[PDB]
Amino acid sequence: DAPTVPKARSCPFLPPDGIADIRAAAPVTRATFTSGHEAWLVTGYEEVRALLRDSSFSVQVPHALHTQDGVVGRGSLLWQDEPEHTSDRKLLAKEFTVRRMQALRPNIQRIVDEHLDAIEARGGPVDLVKTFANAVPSMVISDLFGVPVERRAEFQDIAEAMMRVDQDAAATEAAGMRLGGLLYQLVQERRANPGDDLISALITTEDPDGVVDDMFLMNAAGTLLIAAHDTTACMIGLGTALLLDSPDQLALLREDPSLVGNAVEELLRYLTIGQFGGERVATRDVELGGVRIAKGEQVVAHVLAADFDPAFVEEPERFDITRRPAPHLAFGFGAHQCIGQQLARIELQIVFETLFRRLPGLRLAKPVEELRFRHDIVFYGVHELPVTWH
Ligand code: HEM
Repeated sequence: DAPTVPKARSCPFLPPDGIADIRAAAPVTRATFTSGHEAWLVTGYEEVRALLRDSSFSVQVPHALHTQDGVVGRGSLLWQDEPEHTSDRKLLAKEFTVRRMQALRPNIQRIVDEHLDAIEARGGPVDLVKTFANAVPSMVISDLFGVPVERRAEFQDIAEAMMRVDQDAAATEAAGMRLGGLLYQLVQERRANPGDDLISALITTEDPDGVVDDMFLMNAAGTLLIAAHDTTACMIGLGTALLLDSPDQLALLREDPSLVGNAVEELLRYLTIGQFGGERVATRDVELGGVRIAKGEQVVAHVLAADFDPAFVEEPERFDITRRPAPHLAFGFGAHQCIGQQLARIELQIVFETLFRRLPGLRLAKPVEELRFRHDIVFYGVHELPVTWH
């Protein structure tokens, strides 16, 4: 009967003032979480950072936005006990490199431009979620996986159905089984004709050792696609809405287009999508913030609270794209820190730069209070985002 976690905010566009008092008084405390179980709630920036850094806490339940009901071992990272996590991550990171992510900029520009061509070809108003936020990220992954333009239609549909919710338990599993089939065939085809893509590169990676089999490759491909899709789509949808509901910051961006990178980092901090780190368990006794956490006890990082700690940034409640980017914890920290963060940053940069440039006078087609948020314990995004432009 530890107290329930205080609600941080009623809307992602507001400061999370509801968690401030706990963070200030007790940055490591006991709370009861939505499942009805108690765990250590960690909200201070310093302590969340120290928790994520410490391999004494192993992940039991991954970050909520990186998993689907829903899907489908070695190569998945998310659902991986140690020491396989470490070695499988090292294998994947050998080919899914920051270099490979940077190398996708022209692909990302192309994809973003293609989606905006379709949008302005039709006008006006459009739902930015269906036409853009949900569509772009899976097509970037399609390119990462070497999917021919053919070929994209099928990939988009299957990935889309995977995100769909609401779909019933069955419908949900059937979507997962179709994705599984697609990915299995994809792996066979890349074996049959290798290319310059990530899957081809893994098939051919240094593997002493022999862990990279078809199962490993399906697990990695599924994980990256699923992890990249709802996270990035949420950032695009909520980030666009937050900018549109912040005419002060939008004006600063329009006055100084070089702020796009700063704006992406501030949106990441401000929204801290998913709110919590994956639930961890102590594999040994550990002292965190002066508090003894016993082996076997659960620990939940309140990353949103950490990203609003006044010890971390000044006047944290302010949404201010002029800030020099600070090391927020929206991509985590330590061993499980987000492996796709450079890709996410690159995609959001191209997305926001192109959107606001190509659709001058972009604005909400309906007041903000009419937006409908996907919320299930935490916010997953907006259902639709009706927009117009000049
Ligand atoms: C778009 C915004 C994204 C955000 C805000 C985000 C956030 C995070 C966070 C906070 C973690 C750490 C979870 C924890 O320590 O409990 C994480 C891990 C992870 N992320 Fe992301 N992510 C994003 C995009 C992506 C993308 C694009 C990919 C893949 C291309 C991805 C793949 C992963 C994977 C596989 C992990 C687990 C890494 C491991 O367990 O070693 N994420 N992400």
